[PDB]
Amino acid sequence: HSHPSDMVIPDHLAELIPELYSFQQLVDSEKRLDHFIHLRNLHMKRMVAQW
Amino acid sequence: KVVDIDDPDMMVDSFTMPNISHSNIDYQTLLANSDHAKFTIEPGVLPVG
Amino acid sequence: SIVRNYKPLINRLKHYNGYDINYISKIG
Amino acid sequence: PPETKLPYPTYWSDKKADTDTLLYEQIIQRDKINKYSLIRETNGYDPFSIYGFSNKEYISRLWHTLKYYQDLKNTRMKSITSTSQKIPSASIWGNGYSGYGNGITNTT
Amino acid sequence: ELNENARELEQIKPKIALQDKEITSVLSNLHESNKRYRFFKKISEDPVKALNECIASTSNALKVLSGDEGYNEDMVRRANFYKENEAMLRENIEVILSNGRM
Amino acid sequence: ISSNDAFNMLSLTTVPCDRIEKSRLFSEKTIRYLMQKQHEMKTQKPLTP
Amino acid sequence: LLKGIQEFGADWYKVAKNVGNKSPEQCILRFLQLPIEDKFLYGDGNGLGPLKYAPHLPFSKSENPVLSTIAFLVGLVNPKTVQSMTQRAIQSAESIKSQKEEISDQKPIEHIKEGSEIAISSLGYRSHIFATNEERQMN
Amino acid sequence: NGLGPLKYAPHLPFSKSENPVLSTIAFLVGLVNPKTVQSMTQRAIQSAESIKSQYRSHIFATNEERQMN
Amino acid sequence: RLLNLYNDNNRHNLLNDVVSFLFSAIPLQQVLSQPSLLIDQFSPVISQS
Repeated sequence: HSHPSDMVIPDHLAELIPELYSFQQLVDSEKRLDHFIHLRNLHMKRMVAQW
Repeated sequence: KVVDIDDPDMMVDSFTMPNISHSNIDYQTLLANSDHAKFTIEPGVLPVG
Repeated sequence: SIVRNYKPLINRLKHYNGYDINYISKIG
Repeated sequence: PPETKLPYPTYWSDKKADTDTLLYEQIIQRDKINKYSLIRETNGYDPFSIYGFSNKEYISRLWHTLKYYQDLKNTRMKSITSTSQKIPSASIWGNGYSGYGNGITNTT
Repeated sequence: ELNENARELEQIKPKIALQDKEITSVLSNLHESNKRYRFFKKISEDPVKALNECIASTSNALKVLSGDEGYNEDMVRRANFYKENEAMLRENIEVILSNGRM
Repeated sequence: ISSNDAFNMLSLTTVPCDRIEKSRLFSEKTIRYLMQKQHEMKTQKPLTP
Repeated sequence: LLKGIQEFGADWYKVAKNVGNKSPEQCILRFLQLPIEDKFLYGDGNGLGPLKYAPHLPFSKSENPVLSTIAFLVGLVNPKTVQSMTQRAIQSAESIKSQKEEISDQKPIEHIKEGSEIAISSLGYRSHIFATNEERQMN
Repeated sequence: NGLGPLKYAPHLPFSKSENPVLSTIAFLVGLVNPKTVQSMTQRAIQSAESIKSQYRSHIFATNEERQMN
Repeated sequence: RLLNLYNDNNRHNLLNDVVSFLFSAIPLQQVLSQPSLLIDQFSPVISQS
């Protein structure tokens, strides 16, 4: 039942506490990591199918 | 021996003195105790409404 | 001899603002 | 030392007013006041009116209102059902347009 | 190697799920405490207007939770309300009369 | 309910404004984590053909 | 009273203990130069609008909602910043008669107005303190 | 002034027994002049800051917390 | 006026945004991660994107 808007830091909390800005950045970095790992998985599978 | 008489208008010998000279409590403890089902008031030291 | 002690009144909150709004909200 | 019932509340402090005795007076007076007002806060006075604010009169009024609206909904369903069987029935909203231009409301 | 990497991912996932649960809990607590902060700030910045607003909002919340509606009784017992809303009253009176409801 | 609780904490608590202490900004978990990570960051091929 | 205010602050039980024969609420209410018993002000029941209709037991056992609320709300705020807040509060052992004469010849409603102003300002100050602590918790 | 709380007659969420301060304050807010109230609370805040005198300075006060940040 | 308000070499930001939006509508990671059922349910949006 969890809602996708729970993760949003609205706009004014982030200028009351600047660290929340950085928090968002961390989140985004994590996304990058995940996607990269995802691609690697796919790639490995393909190579096996080739070999 | 003591007795908890618990009736206002009958003459007594002593009374349990309320919390009047407090000590330092932190804000998070007040946050925890302020909730319903844990909040207690003592009308002897609060104002009349 | 025994001492007679009167202990003051400590109460927990019964209603929210003079009313209990859970039941009122149900009926409403 | 038998019980003596403590005549008028400020009995003690009229003899050598001290800090502890005055605090005791304040405490017992406000305890009596709090108890009585709480009893009247939720219940009310002996005469019982549905136009009361206390707690029980407010909820009694809400219950009576709910019962009225439930039987109103029952009559509204009666009207719908009766008009479904091609027996024209009156409605709490009126007849609408009568037989003229704009035709006749109060059909299915 | 594919199977080994899949195994290590499946081992690492549960801790990540637990930490996501904790993150959502902390975010909800942050929202609640921000509510409280805004409340206390409003009260401290302009106390009289804040207290009036608080009283009005509590009374209106009780009214709405009871399933009640209508005009304020104190406003409509006075004669200014009817010399200020002259046009509305005229139109309504004509509509009610011409239909036979008055 | 929450507004009731907040105003009760504000007005019905018999604690002077001085005796309210400050709470922590860093739980001991984050302190341990920060020290551990400070240690581990204190300890810390060109495409061969 | 003034010595105890200089020594202890916002601990009015010890101030009263120093006074010997008075209650903390009476010490607070004399610190602000206000009466007690609540009937010498607004004893009627048209400056005060809805206070006319407030119920009260007749002839015996008076209760003071207004003065009790004032003494409670100002008993939390560190008498030194109270002395800085308003000039009505007694400020030194030598300023007693001066301030008593200056408040003299006021209308009975002016006393209520000033008392309630002090009370609501104390409540606003306390709420500011709570706001800073909430910010701390957010961090 | 005004009717005050009585202005909301049918719905009055006040409790003399449980919330004694709010009912009294609801009656009292009518008398006062709000501008003097603002001035007094601002004086109180400034005097408290001056007493404790003798970036987020109010949040990070101890020397250690700034280094941890 | 509106184009200058949107883009503020800051040109063709609108083209980039439109095409990036259209690409983000194709659920690539979700269908490729696990397969026939998902593409059967998503073929209309993929087709039109």
